[PDB]
Amino acid sequence: NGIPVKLLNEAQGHIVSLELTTGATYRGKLVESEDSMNVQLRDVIATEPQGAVTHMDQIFVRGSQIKFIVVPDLLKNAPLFK
Amino acid sequence: MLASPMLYKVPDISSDGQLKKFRESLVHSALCILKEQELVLYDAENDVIEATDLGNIASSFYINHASMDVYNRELDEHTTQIDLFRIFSMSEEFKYVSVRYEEKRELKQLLEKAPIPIREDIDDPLAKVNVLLQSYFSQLKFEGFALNSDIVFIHQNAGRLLRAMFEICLKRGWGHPTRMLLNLCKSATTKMWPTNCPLRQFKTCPVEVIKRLEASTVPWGDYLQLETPAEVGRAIRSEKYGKQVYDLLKRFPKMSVTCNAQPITRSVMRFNIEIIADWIWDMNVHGSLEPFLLMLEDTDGDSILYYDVLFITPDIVGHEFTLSFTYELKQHNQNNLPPNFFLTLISENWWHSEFEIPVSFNGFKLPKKFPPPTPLLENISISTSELGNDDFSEVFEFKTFNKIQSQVFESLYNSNDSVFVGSGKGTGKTAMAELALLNHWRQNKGRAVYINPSGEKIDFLLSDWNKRFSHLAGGKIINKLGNDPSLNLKLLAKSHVLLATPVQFELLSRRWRQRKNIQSLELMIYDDAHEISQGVYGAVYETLISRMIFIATQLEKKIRFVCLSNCLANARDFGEWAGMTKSNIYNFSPSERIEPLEINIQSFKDVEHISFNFSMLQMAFEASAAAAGNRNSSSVFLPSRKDCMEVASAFMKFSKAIEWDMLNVEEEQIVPYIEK
Amino acid sequence: LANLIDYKLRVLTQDGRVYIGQLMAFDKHMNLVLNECIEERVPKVEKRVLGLTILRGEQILSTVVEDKPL
Amino acid sequence: MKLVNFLKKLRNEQVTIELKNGTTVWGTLQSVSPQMNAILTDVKLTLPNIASLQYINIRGNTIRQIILPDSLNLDSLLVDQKQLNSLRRSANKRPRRGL
Amino acid sequence: ELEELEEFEFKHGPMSLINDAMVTRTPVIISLRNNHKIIARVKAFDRHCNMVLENVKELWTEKKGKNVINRERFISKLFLRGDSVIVVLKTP
Amino acid sequence: NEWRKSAIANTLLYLRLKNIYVSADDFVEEQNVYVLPKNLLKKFIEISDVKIQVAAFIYGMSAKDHPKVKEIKTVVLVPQLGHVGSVQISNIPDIGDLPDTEGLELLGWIHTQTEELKFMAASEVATHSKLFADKKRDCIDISIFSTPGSVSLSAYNLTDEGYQWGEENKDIMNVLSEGFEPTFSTHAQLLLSDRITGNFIIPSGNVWNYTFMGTAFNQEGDYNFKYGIPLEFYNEMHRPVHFLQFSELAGD
RNA sequence: CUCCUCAUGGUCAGACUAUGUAGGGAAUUUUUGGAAU
Repeated sequence: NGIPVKLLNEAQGHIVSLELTTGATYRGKLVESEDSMNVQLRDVIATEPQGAVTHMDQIFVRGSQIKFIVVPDLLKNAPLFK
Repeated sequence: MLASPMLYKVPDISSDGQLKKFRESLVHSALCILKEQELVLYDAENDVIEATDLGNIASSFYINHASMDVYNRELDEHTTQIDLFRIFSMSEEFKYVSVRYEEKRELKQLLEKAPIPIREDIDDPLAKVNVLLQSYFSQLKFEGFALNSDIVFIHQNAGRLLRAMFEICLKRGWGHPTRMLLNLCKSATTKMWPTNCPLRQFKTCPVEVIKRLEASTVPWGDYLQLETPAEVGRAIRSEKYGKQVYDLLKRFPKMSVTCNAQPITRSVMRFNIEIIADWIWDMNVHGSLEPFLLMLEDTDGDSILYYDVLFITPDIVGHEFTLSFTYELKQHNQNNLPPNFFLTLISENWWHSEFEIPVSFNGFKLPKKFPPPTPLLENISISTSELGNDDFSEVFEFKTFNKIQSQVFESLYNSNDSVFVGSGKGTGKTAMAELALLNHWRQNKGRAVYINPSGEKIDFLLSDWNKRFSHLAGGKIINKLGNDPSLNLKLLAKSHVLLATPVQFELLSRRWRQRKNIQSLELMIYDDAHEISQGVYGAVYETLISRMIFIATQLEKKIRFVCLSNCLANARDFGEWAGMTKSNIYNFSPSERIEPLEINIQSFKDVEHISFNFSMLQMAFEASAAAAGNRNSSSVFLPSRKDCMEVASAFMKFSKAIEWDMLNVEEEQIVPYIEK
Repeated sequence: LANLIDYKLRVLTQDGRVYIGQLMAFDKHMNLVLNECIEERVPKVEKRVLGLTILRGEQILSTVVEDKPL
Repeated sequence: MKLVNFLKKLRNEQVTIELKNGTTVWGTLQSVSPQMNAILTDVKLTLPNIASLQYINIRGNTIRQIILPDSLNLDSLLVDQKQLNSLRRSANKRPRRGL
Repeated sequence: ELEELEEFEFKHGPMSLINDAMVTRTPVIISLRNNHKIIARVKAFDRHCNMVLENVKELWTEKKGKNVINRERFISKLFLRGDSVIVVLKTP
Repeated sequence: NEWRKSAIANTLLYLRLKNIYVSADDFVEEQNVYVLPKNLLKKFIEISDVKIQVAAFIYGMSAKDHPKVKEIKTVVLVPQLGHVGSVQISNIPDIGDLPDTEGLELLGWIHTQTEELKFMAASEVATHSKLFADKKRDCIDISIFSTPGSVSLSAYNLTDEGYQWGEENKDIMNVLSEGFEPTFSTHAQLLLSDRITGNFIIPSGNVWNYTFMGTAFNQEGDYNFKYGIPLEFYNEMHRPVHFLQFSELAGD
């Protein structure tokens, strides 16, 4: 498995932000992250490239479609320094 | 000198404006001391120069002449590990080295715990030099950097000097020094001792493991013999890394080596070596190839008999690889011979390879002194007039026979007995075979078997025979045999005379019982019977001979064997087995031939691993230039078509500069011949 | 890529956006984790502080040595 | 066989890599990964006005093509892997030869 | 055995065009995804259609403030990725 | 003492064979006589030490000219730990595996000393008995007296009483050696010739001298053997402890 | 050089780690392109 996959699994239960290949940003609490980067998310606030913002309850996006994630700074401590 | 003769001590002064005699006098002075050091060959009045092996070594490793003669005397047959360092220290390049008072404390600490003892003492610079050498082998970096500067000098020039000493001893043929020196050279190269395990020179082998093996007090052969990886980890008592260690072991050189010696004659002794290489290759660790020095040394390990460097390439590892060489013996060692000679293989790089297999002499009994060939009497008087029918005299396009052919002619052309005609390439064996054939025809016999192993010269000889021999007897059918057993059988019937290689005619004659034509063959010419020595084919050709003799005895048949061959020392025995008599046998020496021929053999260095080198090429061009400037015509032989092309372009380059590119003919004539 | 570890690196994305951050770890897919990562778009103009980010290896074009590690 | 190995041979070579995005790269290959990820040093890079960069690592799939020096010996570099595979793969009458 | 089958399938498949190109040292023209074309000789190939091409002449089409113009350049030693290949044409 | 002075002194050992003489005993065909070559002896002298006793086994067979003559073809150098005037030696070697052994009989053993005796001392006789107790009664011994400038070959035999004495008396036993006295040993017939030559067998580890390897030596224990060239008593292979101590002098 | 697979030697109660004449890194979530304009 990937070390960043391992971190991303640690990120479960936290509030993360996600940018997809389309450019829409989904901020919310990450329920579940599979090995394939498929992520289940809660109470998501979404900002579109046009600037419009919406709210949704439960969202699940495919791994392949995710440009990148931003995860909280708490995890930066360890154990990935090694 | 020209500018100021008396300043630089020219006595000649007014005499010799060009200082011819001054130059020549300096050369004289140089070549005396060089000759004393056996660097070059020189003679005062005749004035001929040539380079020796020691001189070549000094040239290669750029040893000063003083260092050179120091090596010459100080190295000895019995010199040991302690003396080797001393000699190294004595090397003239260290004359400028001297002990220092700030160096002296560390020196004092060293020389107590130094493994290799020192015959000299702290005040003497030589002792400082070889203790620095020891430190270098043992990997000691230093705080006080005066010592460290000196040891840098030793670092850069040490492997050089040691390697030179080793080559010198190898030329001398000394057994005790050469092995230890080879170990030292290896230690300068790889920076370690023998007691430090060879796993150190692997880049990937870890530190804890090598410490553990150093401290474990175990023979190296045992670790090498261990196979099971888990069992290796248990043996090295750390479970971790064991698999890695075993992988690296199979990457360490391991040889199952065998040698079968065998005498060619009493003086010359040939050794057939079987060298197997079990290790697995790596381009990173091993490099391009593996040079391995093969030493043939006596039963003591005192003096070297014979040596060669051999390259083990990636292709050879694991194959069953035979290596052959010859050695001439001594007079006393010839008379009484030892129980065995030692054959030892050492890696120029890898540590503690040390594969020594005894070369077994147990009841090896040498044969008798070589018997001389039958003498050449003085008679020329035999000629084409002696033979009976004058239709056979229009054949040879000459009248008087040769000196060697005149000797054999009486037993050959007159009687019908079994003749060993024998020797020489230049003296026509073709002609003597022709005479034998004529004698055979003369008696109304008609079946003739001419057997030469060289299939291309068979065809030439057929072309010459069919146009002339066949028509004079007037009916006789001369043929060459083809690949088919059926076709060469039908030829065996149709044709009076058959020409074939030993393989062909042995294959056809294998059923003599079933083919009754072969039971009836009256006369045979075995041409070039000296090629029975040649590989398996010679064995085929003696199978054919033996079969024919067995047929003669079994069928009570009178079969005339004419054995044509080259000069052979064991020839008379060979004729004896063929149903011959000492009077019928004629063996001559190679010197008996009628065109005195100088065999000039010239030996060059580092050529064993190559087809030719550039000095060989130059010398060949020089010889060719001598012949071409003379009226003589000359030819050069080469291993391949590729090699011929390379040498051709090379020759053209040599010629274009010098006066002679000459074809001894105009440039406009040659294109009409080569139009194709 | 292991030498680049802990360094400040500049990664160029597939869309042309420029990200800059400390390279803490990678993987086979070249998915990178970037600490204290900020985004620049046009060249400073339109710079944003993202923080700790993963980037996908499918989106990454190239990376260059920006500055020394903290 | 695998051309990526041929790229592995290309260390310390000065090349100009055109990329799928149109970017031009000029630099000395320090190494190429089997992914065809190419790490280079002393690189001038032109995006579709050159930027000079000490080191550049490029993801292999982004590489469009790599233009090699004309001096390169392709005959020698192409034939390796077959020889390596042959190396991985690898009685009385022995001496046809005599005395 | 598996290796044998792969080489054979390669020989009698569509791959035969680039195999034939390497053996005959014949020029082929490659329409790429950049809308550029490469007419060259095939020095080496790969299952991915990675290629070593010699005597490369690449032709492209450019638009300006007037009539469209074709542009072309010579690259003697060119190595090409396998995904940029749209089409490999073999012709006289 | 230690390695330095004796090891440096070892180089001069080739000089000890320039002069070779023995007190010449009457030649008698009644008992078997031995023929020893000049090269094997020389090599053994080279490998040996000026102080410490070095001792190997010696093997050969009877030639067909005289069955009573015994030609020493094969010296066999064995695992041992030597002292001044005494030595510890392993068992009788099992050499059947090697070639050039077709019924090679066990002739005896050879050793070095510095004292000129007409008899075998306690440390020697006891060792002899321990080697050959129930195995071969009539085997012989070669005691080489060595001093700078010349060496001397003193051959000896043994009767059945000495074996009993060695069986009973192993450690110390100086008084029972004194009572043992000169008489039991009988001067065996030995010759030195350049008309024949011989070879060495050595252990598989190629370290015969266990002087500084104290843990590895075993007085009764099995070892593989091979033909080869033996090393010096003080040689790099025999002195591994010194290199770890030499680099350990500077440390790290 | 990297990841996986496999093999392996070890350790722990499948995981981890060193090594490997090993296999591999083009058919949906990454490296053989849906990009091009």
